[PDB]
Amino acid sequence: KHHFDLNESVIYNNVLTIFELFVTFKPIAEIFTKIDGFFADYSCKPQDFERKTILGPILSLSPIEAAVAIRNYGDNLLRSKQQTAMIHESLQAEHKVVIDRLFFIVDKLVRGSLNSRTDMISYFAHIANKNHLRRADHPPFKELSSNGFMSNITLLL
Amino acid sequence: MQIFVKTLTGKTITLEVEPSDTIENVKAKIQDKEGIPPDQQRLIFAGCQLEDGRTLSDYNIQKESTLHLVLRLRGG
Amino acid sequence: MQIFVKTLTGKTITLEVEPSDTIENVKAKIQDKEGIPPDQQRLIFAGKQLEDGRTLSDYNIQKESTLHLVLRLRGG
Amino acid sequence: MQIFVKTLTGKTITLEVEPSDTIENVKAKIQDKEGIPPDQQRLIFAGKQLEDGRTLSDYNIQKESTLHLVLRLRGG
Amino acid sequence: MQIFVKTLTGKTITLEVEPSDTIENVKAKIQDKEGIPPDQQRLIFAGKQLEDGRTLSDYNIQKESTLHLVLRLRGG
Amino acid sequence: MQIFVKTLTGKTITLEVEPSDTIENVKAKIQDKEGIPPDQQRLIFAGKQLEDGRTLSDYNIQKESTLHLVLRLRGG
Amino acid sequence: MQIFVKTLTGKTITLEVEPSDTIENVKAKIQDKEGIPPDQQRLIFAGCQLEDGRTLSDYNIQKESTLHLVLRLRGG
Amino acid sequence: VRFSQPFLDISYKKIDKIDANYFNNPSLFIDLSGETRLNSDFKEADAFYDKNRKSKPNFISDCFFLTLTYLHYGLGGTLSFEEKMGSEIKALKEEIEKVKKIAANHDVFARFITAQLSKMEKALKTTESLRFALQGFFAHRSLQLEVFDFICGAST
Amino acid sequence: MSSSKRIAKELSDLERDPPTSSSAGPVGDDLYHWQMGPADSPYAGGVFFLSIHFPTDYPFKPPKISFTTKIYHPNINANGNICLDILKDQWSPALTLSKVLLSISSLTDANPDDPLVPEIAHIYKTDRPKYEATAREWTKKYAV
Repeated sequence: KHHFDLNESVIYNNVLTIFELFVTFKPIAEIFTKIDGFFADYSCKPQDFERKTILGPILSLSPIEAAVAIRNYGDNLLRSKQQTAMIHESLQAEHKVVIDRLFFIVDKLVRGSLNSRTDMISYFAHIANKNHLRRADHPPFKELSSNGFMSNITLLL
Repeated sequence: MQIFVKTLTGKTITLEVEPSDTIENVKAKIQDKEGIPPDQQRLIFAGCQLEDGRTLSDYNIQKESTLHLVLRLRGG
Repeated sequence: MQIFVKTLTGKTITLEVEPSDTIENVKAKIQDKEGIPPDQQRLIFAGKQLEDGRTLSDYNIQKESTLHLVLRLRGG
Repeated sequence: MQIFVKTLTGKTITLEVEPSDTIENVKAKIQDKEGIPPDQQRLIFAGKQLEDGRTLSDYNIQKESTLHLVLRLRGG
Repeated sequence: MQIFVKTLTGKTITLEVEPSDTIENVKAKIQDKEGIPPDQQRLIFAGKQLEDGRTLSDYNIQKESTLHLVLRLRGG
Repeated sequence: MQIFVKTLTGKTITLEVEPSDTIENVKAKIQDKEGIPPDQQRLIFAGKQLEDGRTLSDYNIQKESTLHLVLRLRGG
Repeated sequence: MQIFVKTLTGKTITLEVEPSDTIENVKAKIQDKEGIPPDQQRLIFAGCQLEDGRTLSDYNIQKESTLHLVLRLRGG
Repeated sequence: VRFSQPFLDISYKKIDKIDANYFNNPSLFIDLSGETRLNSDFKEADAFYDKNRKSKPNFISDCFFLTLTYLHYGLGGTLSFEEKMGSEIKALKEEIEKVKKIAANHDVFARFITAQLSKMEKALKTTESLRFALQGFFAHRSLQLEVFDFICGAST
Repeated sequence: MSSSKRIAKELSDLERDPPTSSSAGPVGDDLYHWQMGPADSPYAGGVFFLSIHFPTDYPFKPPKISFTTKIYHPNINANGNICLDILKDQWSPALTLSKVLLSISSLTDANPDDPLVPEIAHIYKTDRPKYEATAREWTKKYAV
């Protein structure tokens, strides 16, 4: 409540660092996986895994988000190959940085504890099996998880 | 047994079917795997349409046969 | 009236009829063993066609004359 | 002595039980709320299926032992 | 004073109580006279579920009246 | 079993029955004259109800006992 | 004979109907006078809906009776 | 409607000019399909057509009834047609602040949204124009006076 | 002049002979404002709260009755309307409130020709298993 996109380069870095301190401590990791709001609802809306769980607000960051691209490439609609390649080479480095930063999270998350790694596997699997509608010719995009999110988690795991 | 079907874009979603099952019976197993209401369920086999109420064994559709999930002028 | 009938592969049955009966009633002694639906009631007689709806006096079914039963695959 | 069991979609549930309860009895205590066919009984403890004929006692089931309700076994 | 309490089986028991007694007291008497747990007990009078914190005089319960007792809970 | 029947206005018919029959079979001799559909098969017997689906041994139809046939106006 | 029906705005379009005619039979005489496809044809009489296949004489709708052309949450 | 007032004279002398038996024969120019009747059914209507079994052409009588027919199917339809317009004006204004109460802080989606209400304010000014224009010519007392004169004469 | 004298006796008939699976009487103090799912039915485990308002002509008119507990039945909507053919066709003056409660207890047997909720009526027509499952679902949901 208080549009968590990748535009505000002075927010998401702080949000990531907020988890960065917790993830370091081994006693924190072994029990971080069993908290309130970690799992989403049992019958949660597929488009509601974005804003109704723990991780969903932090790893959903990806350049594919509509407004970021509207601001960058939609500003200069008739840009040539080099002009858009400028946006690419500008944003891909930030993308690589965030990917590596949150992989550091998930590594200790898996290396938290036995129940921790079981919980993370279950948490991914549950989001997966509720997205089979993605493979249709005209899938219900408004009823499915944003492809930025389900694509980010792919090369992450 | 199992049979095949393909859309315009080339995707090949298989689905188990039974000789007793009618065309609407199999089309009921379509929106589950593609999210398509049967109001637009349009089936062509061997260039000929299929009757709505008729059963699977009404078109001699053997095992490992082929369907063609085509669409009418509906949607959009 | 004993009229023989044989399928494509060579299997045959022994069935009884009456001279003034109908081919569907003769067919009614074809679904007694296998249970062949009337929609597939195909009769072949020496390069011609025998419609199901007519009678035995119109099909000139003689004594111990073998007819041809072939599974119908209608549709078009 | 109630036990927990989770489905493929993960519906946590409770069911009071006894050491002598047979596995099929436990399954019969499931379709009350889930409406599952008991013939497709498939219960998973410690990565093992539960021998339906036996009871819970031959398994080292303890207080609030977790189970997995994976009984699709489909089908269609 | 004596009143009538009916369980789900239709079993009628006469309970000799006083109007000043609370419904909790009545449920304790029921558990003493049959062993049935009081948390499962659901008393019905003229289509009204009663409260253990309240007494018989509160709901105009006269003697020789009929009370319907309802049980619940199962094997999970 | 001669059982009389009379409608609201006082018109009556003379019909035959058997002691082991069913009320719908008794009704089958009620649509012989008017052609009354079975959906309107209403029987009235001394302030009670007589469902159509039962038999004459359950309706205790005595000898020359008049029943009541009233047009049904169901709906709701 | 002729019967009545009214919309939400109060207009009273009459239309001849026949006792044999079904509810869809009369509703087929609706889009002609108001241009409403029977997909939304919703009829209420005396607060009770009418079954689709049911005929006119299935609701004792006498001459000079009243219908109520109401609409569902469809259209727009 | 102008052809009516001569035979609808305030002296009321041309009453016999319009035949009251004009609906004895079947129609000649006006439609009766779906034409509900006053206190008779089609079953009596078709029989009574024949029951007379005989037809003198006259423009006047045809024009008189065509006048009422166009009255009902015409501006009679128009008044109800605009009867929902006043509700439609409130409906259009209902979303006017609904799409403005949102955070309008986009780069080009904001420009598209502003173009989405640049036409909407013209739409409001047009719906209000229609609502305040249909009302005035209804308030054109001369025209309505003529119409009401025709109503009175036809009733007579 | 005539109205009240029937209600008191029809009510005291409860004390004279209590019913099997029901209980009646005034909901509060009003005379005209009066207040158990069958085992062989998915309603089992359900006991119901009822709203009753006798009309001024109750001895000569059927009393309208409403539900307070939601149910899943074809002949019942959310407004508790009862498709009892007695009340609107042959609600004789001699029919007791107890007899009316008995006819209600007959609702159990569903009438398919009176599809107050046709969505549930077709399910009763072919989908009895899920019908009985959902009836118990709502039984445990509302009619505790």
